Amino acid sequence: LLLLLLLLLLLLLLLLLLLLLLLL
Amino acid sequence: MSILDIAGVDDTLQRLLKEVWFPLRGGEACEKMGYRYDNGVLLHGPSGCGKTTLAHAIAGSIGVAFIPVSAPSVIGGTSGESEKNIRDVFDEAIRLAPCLIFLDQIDAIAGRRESANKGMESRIVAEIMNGMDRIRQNTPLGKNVVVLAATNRPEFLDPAIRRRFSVEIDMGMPSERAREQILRSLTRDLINFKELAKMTPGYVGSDLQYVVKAAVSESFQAKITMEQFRKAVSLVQPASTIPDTTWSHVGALEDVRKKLEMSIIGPIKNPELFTRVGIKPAAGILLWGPPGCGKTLVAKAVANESKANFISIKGPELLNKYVGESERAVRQLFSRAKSSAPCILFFDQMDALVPRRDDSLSDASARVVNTLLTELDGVGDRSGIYVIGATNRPDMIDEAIRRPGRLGTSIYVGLPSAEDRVKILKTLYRNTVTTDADLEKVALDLSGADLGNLMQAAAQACLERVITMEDWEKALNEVK
Amino acid sequence: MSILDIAGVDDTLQRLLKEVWFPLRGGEACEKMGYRYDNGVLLHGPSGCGKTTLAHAIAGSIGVAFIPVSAPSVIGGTSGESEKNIRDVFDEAIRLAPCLIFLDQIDAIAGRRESANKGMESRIVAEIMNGMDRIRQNTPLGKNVVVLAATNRPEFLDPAIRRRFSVEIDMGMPSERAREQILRSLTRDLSLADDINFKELAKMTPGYVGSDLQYVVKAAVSESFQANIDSLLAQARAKHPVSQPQRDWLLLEAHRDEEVSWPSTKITMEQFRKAVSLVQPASKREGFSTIPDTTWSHVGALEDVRKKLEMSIIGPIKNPELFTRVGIKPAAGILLWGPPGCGKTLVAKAVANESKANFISIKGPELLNKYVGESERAVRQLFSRAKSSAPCILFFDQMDALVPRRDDSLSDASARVVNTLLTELDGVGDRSGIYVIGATNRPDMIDEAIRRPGRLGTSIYVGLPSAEDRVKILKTLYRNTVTTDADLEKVALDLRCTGFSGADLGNLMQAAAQACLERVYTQRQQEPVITMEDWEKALNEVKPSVKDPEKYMHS
Amino acid sequence: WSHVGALEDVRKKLEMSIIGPIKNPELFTRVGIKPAAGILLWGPPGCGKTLVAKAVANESKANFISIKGPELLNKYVGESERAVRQLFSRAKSSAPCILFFDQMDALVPRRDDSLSDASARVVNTLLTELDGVGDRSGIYVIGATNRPDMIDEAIRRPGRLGTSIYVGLPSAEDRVKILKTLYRNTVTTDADLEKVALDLRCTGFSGADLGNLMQAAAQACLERVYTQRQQKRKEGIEPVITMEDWEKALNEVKPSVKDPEKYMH
Ligand SMILES: Nc1ncnc2c1ncn2[C@@H]1O[C@H](COP(=O)(O)OP(=O)(O)OP(=O)(O)O)[C@@H](O)[C@H]1O
Ligand SMILES: Nc1ncnc2c1ncn2[C@@H]1O[C@H](COP(=O)(O)OP(=O)(O)OP(=O)(O)O)[C@@H](O)[C@H]1O
Ligand SMILES: Nc1ncnc2c1ncn2[C@@H]1O[C@H](COP(=O)(O)OP(=O)(O)OP(=O)(O)O)[C@@H](O)[C@H]1O
Ligand SMILES: Nc1ncnc2c1ncn2[C@@H]1O[C@H](COP(=O)(O)OP(=O)(O)OP(=O)(O)O)[C@@H](O)[C@H]1O
Ligand SMILES: Nc1ncnc2c1ncn2[C@@H]1O[C@H](COP(=O)(O)OP(=O)(O)O)[C@@H](O)[C@H]1O
Ligand SMILES: [Mg+2]
Ligand SMILES: [Mg+2]
Ligand SMILES: [Mg+2]
Ligand SMILES: [Mg+2]
Repeated sequence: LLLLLLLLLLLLLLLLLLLLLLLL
Repeated sequence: MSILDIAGVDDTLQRLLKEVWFPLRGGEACEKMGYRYDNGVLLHGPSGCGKTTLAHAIAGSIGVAFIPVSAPSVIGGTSGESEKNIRDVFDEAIRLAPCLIFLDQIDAIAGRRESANKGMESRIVAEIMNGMDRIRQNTPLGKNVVVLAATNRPEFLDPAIRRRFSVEIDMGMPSERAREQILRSLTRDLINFKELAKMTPGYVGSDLQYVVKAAVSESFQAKITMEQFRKAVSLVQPASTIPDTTWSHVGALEDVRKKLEMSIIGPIKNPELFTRVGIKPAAGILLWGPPGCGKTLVAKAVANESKANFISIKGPELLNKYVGESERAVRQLFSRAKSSAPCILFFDQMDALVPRRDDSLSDASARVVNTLLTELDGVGDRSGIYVIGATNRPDMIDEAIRRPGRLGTSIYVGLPSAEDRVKILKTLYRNTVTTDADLEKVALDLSGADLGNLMQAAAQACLERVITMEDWEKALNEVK
Repeated sequence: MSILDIAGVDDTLQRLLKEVWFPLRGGEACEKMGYRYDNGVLLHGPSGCGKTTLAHAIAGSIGVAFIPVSAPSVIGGTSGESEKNIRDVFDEAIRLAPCLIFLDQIDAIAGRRESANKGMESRIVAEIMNGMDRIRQNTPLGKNVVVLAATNRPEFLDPAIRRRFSVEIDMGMPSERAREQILRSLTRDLSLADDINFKELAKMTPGYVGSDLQYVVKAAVSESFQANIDSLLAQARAKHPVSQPQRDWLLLEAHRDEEVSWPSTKITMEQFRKAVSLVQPASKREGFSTIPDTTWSHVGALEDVRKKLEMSIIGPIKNPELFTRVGIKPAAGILLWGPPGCGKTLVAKAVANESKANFISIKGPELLNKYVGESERAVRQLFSRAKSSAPCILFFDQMDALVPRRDDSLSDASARVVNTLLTELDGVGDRSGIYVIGATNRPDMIDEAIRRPGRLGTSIYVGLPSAEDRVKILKTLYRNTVTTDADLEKVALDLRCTGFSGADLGNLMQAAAQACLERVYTQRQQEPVITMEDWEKALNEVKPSVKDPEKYMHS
Repeated sequence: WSHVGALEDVRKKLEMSIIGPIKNPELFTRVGIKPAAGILLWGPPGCGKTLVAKAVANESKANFISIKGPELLNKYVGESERAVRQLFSRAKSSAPCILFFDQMDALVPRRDDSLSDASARVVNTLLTELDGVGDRSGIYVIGATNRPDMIDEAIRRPGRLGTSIYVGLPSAEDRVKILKTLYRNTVTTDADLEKVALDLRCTGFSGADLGNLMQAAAQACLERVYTQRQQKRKEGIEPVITMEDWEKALNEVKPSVKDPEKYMH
């Protein structure tokens, strides 16, 4: 049998930083 | 499955007659005029509202090739697998025209490609767009293909995908008539359903199915009797709560009760009687009185008699420190009350929530007031939402809050002076089973919530030492 | 599909005659001058604007070899399979020159290889770049290859691929003249009644795209076939002596296999107007409010306010040409202010209903968000929806909480929201067709830059009704829920109603109706209609709600 | 410039600072003028700051990027400063380019302790882009604001925004030029326009008030047409703004800049 190179997916799921706002 | 298995959607069942039945079954007329009637229908609403069952019931009532597809069933592991699964679904329908494609949970695969940066997910959306265009272009005149889809959050769909559905149907929360029809549709093959319908506000079609199963299950522990449903209703909760506090739980407060029997309780039990005389209910009632007089208890009694849900807010609990979060919490209370109609919104300590918009009130304290002003405009009238204020400082609230059509009418909850104390204590003791003369001198000793705490605190001394009159004098020197 | 199947785009068909037709059907001219006229055209615009139908209409019109390619169809499983499918497309076009390649939804496979970081995705982009270079160098100088691509997101394309399209054609939302042409092409093989006026249909579909107008024709066709369905249900009911809709499904199910013929009908102009209301355009699926049921019959008096709103908003919306001749911009900004309960929201929900335009209502500080730039982005997105669905009415209820005056102590989270609205109302970008209504009790708390001509230049005062004004309001309130008319004047003119707003009169009527129920119950335990004695009961237990009118009259 | 009436002083400053060096940079290079300008237009609202910055963007015939206040702000940590850096990359690559910041006080607030940390990074990003290590030659920056004192003092220095041009309320003579400009670009003669613009009822009117005055005159024309059309159609026209219509507008329109000295400082 021949072994083949296949393209697949990934999960990744990076986490991003955020900026907030405050009251007086 | 059959048509009878789905009920309370009379509007939906008649709209889909000209949109699903006609393009499929009545395809002979389209060929005469040469018009490709390839239609796309999207069903959206709260979870457990019969979206899945409606598609299957209509599938068998037409008699065409039905292709039931779920979105997770097409996602693959390799690159071209996921797109070819969707491509095969639309290619099969063209060969099987007329056909009825049903893409259940379509929001799983048809999400917005803006946020979705994944390559496969973007190509999934583009594959559905190409598929629906082939149906519109590569079918015979006499054979049309109708695409059905269901999603709990239609806004999550891509706008390019969503525009391809000409018809959107909002199968929302069932009403009292709808829930009455739903009960008659599940128990037909086995009773005053009006009482059952009105005692279950906010229930969905799936929740009413558990109640039917609970009554059937409870009928086999020993034909189903009416009293079994009442027990079964309390067993299954919807996926807020009607209070269990009756007016028997409330001592005195007759003048206060009379006003509420015409302002709130009145136009709920008999909506038509108050409709004929033109009594349009306002947003609600402002209860003002000293703390500890059972203002929260009175509101719970009103909801219990009216058989409406109860939501309570403690006041400064909503005040967030972020910009739009203090106002969003208020706007979220009225969003849940709309889905729980009829419901009663109770604002305890509302003086610190909506003060007067003076010339010096900063800005954060003024956005919350303007949030309630625009939210009380969708309260009452023909919505089922009722708002009850509660404050010991009624003159510290903004004038616009207390105008007619808003919480304008003011009701004073009186402090127990001489005989109210006696009535309250007897009511409290009736739920913890001495005579009644002994219960008088305890309450006649020289507020309203103090007596409730006094009774249970006096019960602690009984446990340390059956409740006797001689155990109350010792507790009168340590309860304030 | 054909050229007739695409309509409403005359500039696009004019450009494409020398950029797609000439390179393909003018091969001899290019060879004479020895110039390789290989072109690349990128169509883009809102979804449903006839990008795919335009490509296939041109493909069948030109009559050259056509290679329609859908972007997801290229992707394969193994490593080199995906790139070889692209390589096969461009090599086939070179072999079939002159040829026209249509890459539909190219943004699916031509995304930015910077952000879309993978191994196949980068090689797919590099293969299209290599492919689009072979066509303009391997063709034998006499036959040209034109690449057509369509995408809803031209900004998602990789700049190396976007730059290879010499022509970008933007197909925006159709205008009134274009919408009429689209309807005529859609209603071309159908049978119509001579009463149908396409000008009326075009003017009643403000924010409709070519796909939306198709649904109107689709809904109108089913409307004309309803008479052959109700008559067919009557035939089914003749054999069988559960609700009404469920009976229809079961009766048709019980027949199903029965074959009947539908007589041919003609779509009526009345049916078209019904179809337009049924069809919700894709631009109004999200962000738009429902048209209020309030009408001018619900508003008593306020003739001065009604005249200003009719001239400033209702007028130009219904007669844009009349107001354009005198030179009035199709955009108005109105600020309604006064003491609470005097009818600001009511008179603003009647303009939104009696103008037949689109309506968006903002509930105070509804657009504010805790994240940086999200509060301002909602405002910018708000005016994008209101512009694509023009004419549109933006109603800012309790607006003083959204645009406070930029003092030296207004912080910066709320000062940036004001500056966003300053540019949206009157900046560089056009906002014609957007009419803004603001209602507030504290107009002095609104920034002065907001209250200037071009943003909210017109201020209308809605104050406490006069003695003769309360007569009109009380009659209006009473007639909408059903005493006579002579007693209503007596009740309204009573001095115990001094200072009563329009909300107090509604409270007076509610209080008078409650006294009727008390009277009925007494006359029952020993047909409820409000009597004159009931009114006098409410004339003592009802006090005005605006205790200090001077607090709002001076602003 | 045909849409801009009066403002001759402002027009001359903008031609020497932006339009001049763009069209013939060879002449300005010999005297030693860098191919980059920073202009801050400020004054009371409605007096023509955005209008005059759209004529410069059009008369200079250069590339144009317009920023609508705090349009570049993003919720993520680095994405708002990255937008500013990307803004000057496109402008530099397509020089000459005109960057217009409308209502700029919301993008460069004065840096204080009470200022948000996230909004202080955007200010410092613009400080380096306008005048830092890298060169911005061929980039001309125009800022328009009502509150020049709320802009960071480092931004308002030569090399970033060197010159401040005050666009204030028109004078009595200037209101004649503005009213004629507004009228002739939207179609009474010119003798009546001088009387209307010089009327004492037009005291304190800005450019937006004169445009509002003309709109109120057109609405008075339509009311006159409406009433007369019914009378001459039931019992028994041309909509043109007459001098009697201007009288109704003068008694209806009030000035909008109620405190001119609040912005004149
Ligand atoms: N209106 C209704 N009439 C009759 N039965 C109903 C109705 N609504 C729900 N049901 C019943 O309750 C259950 C609802 O399940 P269903 O799968 O149909 O819900 P859904 O709307 O698709 O939501 P989800 O996908 O979240 O489950 C079924 O057993 C269905 O028979
Ligand atoms: N100008 C037009 N003339 C005639 N029909 C039109 C026109 N514009 C759109 N349509 C019709 O509306 C639909 C548009 O679908 P089409 O595939 O052409 O949209 P699109 O621009 O490719 O958008 P998408 O990117 O979402 O596929 C078709 O049914 C087409 O017949
Ligand atoms: N002029 C009027 N004609 C008829 N009904 C009126 C009038 N004014 C008030 N009402 C009645 O009283 C109600 C007052 O509510 P409305 O929203 O119009 O007040 P408002 O002017 O917006 O004040 P607020 O600032 O308190 O919201 C109306 O909904 C209507 O029932
Ligand atoms: N000098 C002028 N000549 C001609 N028309 C003018 C002049 N000044 C103002 N206008 C008119 O009034 C409008 C005022 O809008 P403009 O954008 O110029 O105000 P602004 O100075 O930017 O003030 P703001 O700070 O409120 O944005 C112009 O669009 C134009 O119609
Ligand atoms: N009139 C009354 N009748 C019966 N119970 C009362 C009465 N007044 C007060 N109580 C008791 O006092 C308690 C008060 O609780 P709650 O109403 O939540 O607080 P507050 O009275 O401060 O609003 C209740 O649990 C209730 O049992
Ligand atoms: Mg389901
Ligand atoms: Mg398309
Ligand atoms: Mg209002
Ligand atoms: Mg400006």
